[PDB]
Amino acid sequence: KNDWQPQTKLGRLVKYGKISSLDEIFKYSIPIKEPEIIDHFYPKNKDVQAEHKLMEEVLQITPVQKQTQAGQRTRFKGFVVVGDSNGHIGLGWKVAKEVQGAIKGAITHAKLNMVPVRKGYWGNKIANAHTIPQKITGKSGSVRIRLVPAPRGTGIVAAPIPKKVLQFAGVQDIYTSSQGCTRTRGNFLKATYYALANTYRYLTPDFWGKPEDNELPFETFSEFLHTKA
Amino acid sequence: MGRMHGTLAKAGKVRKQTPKVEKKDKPRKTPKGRSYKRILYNRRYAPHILATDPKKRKSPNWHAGKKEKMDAAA
Amino acid sequence: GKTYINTSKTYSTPRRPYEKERLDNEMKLIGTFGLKNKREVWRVQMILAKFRKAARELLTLDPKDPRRLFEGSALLRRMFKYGLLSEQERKLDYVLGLTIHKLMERRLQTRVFKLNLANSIHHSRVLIRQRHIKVGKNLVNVPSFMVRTDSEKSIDFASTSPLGGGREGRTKRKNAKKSA
Amino acid sequence: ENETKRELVFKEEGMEYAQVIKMLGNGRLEVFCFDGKRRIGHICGRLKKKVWISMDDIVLVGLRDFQDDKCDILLKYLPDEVRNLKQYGEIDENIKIND
Amino acid sequence: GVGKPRGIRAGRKLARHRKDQRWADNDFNKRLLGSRWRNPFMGASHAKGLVTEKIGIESKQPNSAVRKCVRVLLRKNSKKIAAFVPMDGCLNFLAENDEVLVAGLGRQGHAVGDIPGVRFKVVCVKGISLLALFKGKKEK
RNA sequence: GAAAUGAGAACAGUGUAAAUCUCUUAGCGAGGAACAAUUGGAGGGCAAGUCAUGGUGCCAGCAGCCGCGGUAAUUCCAGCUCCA
Ligand SMILES: [Mg+2]
Ligand SMILES: [Mg+2]
Ligand SMILES: [Mg+2]
Ligand SMILES: [Mg+2]
Ligand SMILES: [Mg+2]
Ligand SMILES: [Mg+2]
Ligand SMILES: [Mg+2]
Ligand SMILES: [Mg+2]
Ligand SMILES: [Mg+2]
Ligand SMILES: [Mg+2]
Repeated sequence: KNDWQPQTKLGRLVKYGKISSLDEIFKYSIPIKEPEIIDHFYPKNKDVQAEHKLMEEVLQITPVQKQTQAGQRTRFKGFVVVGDSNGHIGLGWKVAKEVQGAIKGAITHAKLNMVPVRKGYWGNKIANAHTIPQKITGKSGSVRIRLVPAPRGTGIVAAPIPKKVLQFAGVQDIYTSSQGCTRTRGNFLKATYYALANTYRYLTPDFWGKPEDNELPFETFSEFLHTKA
Repeated sequence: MGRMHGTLAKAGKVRKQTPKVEKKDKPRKTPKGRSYKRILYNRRYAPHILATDPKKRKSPNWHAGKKEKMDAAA
Repeated sequence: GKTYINTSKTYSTPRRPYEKERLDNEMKLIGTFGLKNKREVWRVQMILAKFRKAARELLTLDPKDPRRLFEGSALLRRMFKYGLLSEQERKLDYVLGLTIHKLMERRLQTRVFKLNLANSIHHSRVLIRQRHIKVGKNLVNVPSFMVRTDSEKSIDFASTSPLGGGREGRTKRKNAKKSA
Repeated sequence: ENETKRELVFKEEGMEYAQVIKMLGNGRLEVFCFDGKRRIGHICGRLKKKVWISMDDIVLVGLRDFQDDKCDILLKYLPDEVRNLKQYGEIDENIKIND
Repeated sequence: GVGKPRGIRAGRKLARHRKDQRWADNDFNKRLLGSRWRNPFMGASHAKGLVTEKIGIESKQPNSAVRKCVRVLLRKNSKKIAAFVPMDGCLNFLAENDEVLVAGLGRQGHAVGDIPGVRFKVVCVKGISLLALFKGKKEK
C-alpha cells in the first residue's frame, strides 16, 4: 500500500495534479492535514542539484517520564525540522514509546506545519534576497528571539539551534537576539519558527495596494471533486 | 567485603601498582606540519568520504584495534 | 628602549572553540587550498573582514559624499589589481559578497598550482618555499603572496634554480659526481 | 548466624588493631589503638556499606603516615575472630568483648 | 510609569542612582573595597610558603576518599593556608618545611569539587614543578 | 626511484666606529627510533573510543560545573588509537 489515497479535498486536488504550486496552497490558506501533499511537491527522483531538495533533521530526542500506578513510564519526545533552503520551513514534534516512532511522527507533524518565510533586502536591492524584510520576533514559553536583517554575506549570527532552523529556511544573512530560558530546546526552536513565520504577517509598505481577487481552488475545481472515484 | 591487602590511604598506591607497559616502537614516523593536515583531509574530508551518505559517514576513531582496519579495507 | 614601529595582529580566534560545521568547513579550506595550520584561514578571514567593514562604513554614507566617492573608488581599484573583483562588479555592494574561497584562490600557492607550474596544491607550496619561482622583478619565497593581476603575466621559475636553466642542485651533483 | 568464613586477617605493617571507644557521627569514632594511642577514625566507604559498627567492637585500622592522629576504620572482627586473635597471641588476653 | 525618570534634566539622578545600585553587583563590591588585597594571597596570583603539615581530608558526600593536602605558611603573609596536593602520590614529593608554590583552584577564592573549603593547590616543590616531578622529568 | 631544498656549516662579497647577524654566494650539508613537535584532551558541556585492552576495586586518584571510581570504569593508572 505504497499508493496514496487522499482523505482531504486538498489531498485529492494535489495528488491528481491540479493545484499548481505549494505556495498557492499557502496563499489560499488551505489547511494541510495530510503529510503526503508535501512529499508531492518534493519529488524523490533524486536529482542532486536542486535547492528544492526537501530536508529533514531530527533536532531533539527526550526521555520523558510519567509516574503511573506505581510505575515510572518513559516515552520519547522528538523535534524535527523540515525545509527546502528556498523559502519553506516547518517544525514538528512527537511523543511515542519507541524512538524511531517519535521521529517518524515528528517528521509527519513538521510537514503538516509547513510555513512560507518571506525574504527581503538589506541595503540596495540587487539579486538574491539574502535576508528578512523587517525585524521580527518569535515567542515561545519564556523564550524570545528577535531576527534583525543583516547586510550581504554577514551570514547567520545566531545560536546553534535557531541557526539550524534559519539555514533550513534559507535565510542567508541575519542578526539574532535572544531572551528567556533558551536551553529549553523546544521553546527555542518553536520561537525561531514562529518568528520566521511572522515575516508574512507583517504589513510592509509594498503590500499596500489592492490585491488580486481570485476564486478559491475548490470553487474552480468543484466539478472535479464531485466526480465519484 | 573480605578482600583487603594494602593499607587504605597510602599515597602512591594505584600508580605504583600499575604495570609498566612500554610504548610501541613505531615503524617510520608521523609526519609533522602541513603534511599531517593533508593526511587528515584525506582520511576525513576528501571527495570519496563526502560522496558517501553524510548520515552514514563513519566516525573518525571507530577503530581502536587493527582487526577492524582489516575489516575496513576488505 | 623607545621604539615607534607599529603593532600588528593578523588573525582572530572564534568565540566557540569546538563546533563541527565550522571545523569541517575550515578543514575543507585547508584541504583545497593546501594550507597547514588553521590560523592561515583565520588571517584570510581577518583580511576579508577588514574589506567588509570598509564597504559597510561607506554604505552608511550619502552616495554624493566626497569620502565615499574617493575611498570607495580606492577600495574597488584595490580589488581589481588583486582580481578579487570581476570587471563587471565595481559597485561597493559586491565587495560584501566576497568569498574566502575567492580570496584564497588569489594565493600564490593557488596561483602556481593552477598555472600548471606544479602538480599539486602541495607541490606548489614547497616550490615557492624552495625559492623556485619569480614574480615580477622579485623572487617570492612566500606562499601567502596575494597575486597582482598584472604580475600574473610574469610568474615563471627562478633563473637561479633548475627549471630556470640554473645549475642542477646539490642532489644531482652528488649523485652524478660519483662514477660507476 | 554469621557471614561466610574468611581468614582472620592480621595487622599488616601500617595497620593497628583497635577497640571502639565512643561514637562521633559523620561515620566517625574515637578508637583506642593497641599501638597505645587514641585516634579519631573514619569509616571505610566499603564498611559504610557492609558492616555496621558500634561501641567496644574490635576493629582493624589502616593507619596514615602523615596524620597519625587520624586513622581509617578498615574491618570489623566477629567475636570469634577476636577470641581467635587472643588464642593466637596477637591482642592482649584481658579485653572486653560484648555480644 | 517604569519608576525611573525620563527627562533631560534628569541626568544626575539617573547616574547617581546607578552609582548606588551598582553596589549590589558582587564583583563590583569585592573589587571596590580592597577585598582582593586582604585575602591570603594579598591580591596576588600565586604564593610561596612553608609546609607546616601534611594532612588528609575526607571528601564531601557522596564521595569517599582521602584528599592529600598540606598546611602552608605563606612567606609574604605569615598567614596559614590549607592547600590541596594534585595527582597521584604527589604528597610524597613533599617534605615538611619545604618551599612550596601555591595557586588558586580556579574558583577565585572558593573550593572546588569534593574537597570542602580548600581553596588552593600546590604547583612547585623546592624549585621544581609537581608536573615535572610526576612525569619524572626532574628529581628532588 | 632519483630529483628538490633549506636548518647546519662555510671561502668570498654585502654590512659595521669595529665586532656579530642578515642578505648574495663557491666548496659542503636527507631516507628513516633521522634534520623525528609539542602541549593538552576523548562521558556531557566540547572536537575525538561501539577498545569485549591491562592494572586498581569507592582505594589510589579524576572532575572549572554535572559527576566518575564500591570487581565487567566510555571519567582514575597505562597501552593502542583518535581529537583540538
Ligand atoms: Mg541568554
Ligand atoms: Mg556577576
Ligand atoms: Mg578558568
Ligand atoms: Mg555536589
Ligand atoms: Mg607525555
Ligand atoms: Mg664574512
Ligand atoms: Mg630524511
Ligand atoms: Mg588526564
Ligand atoms: Mg578495565
Ligand atoms: Mg584513558
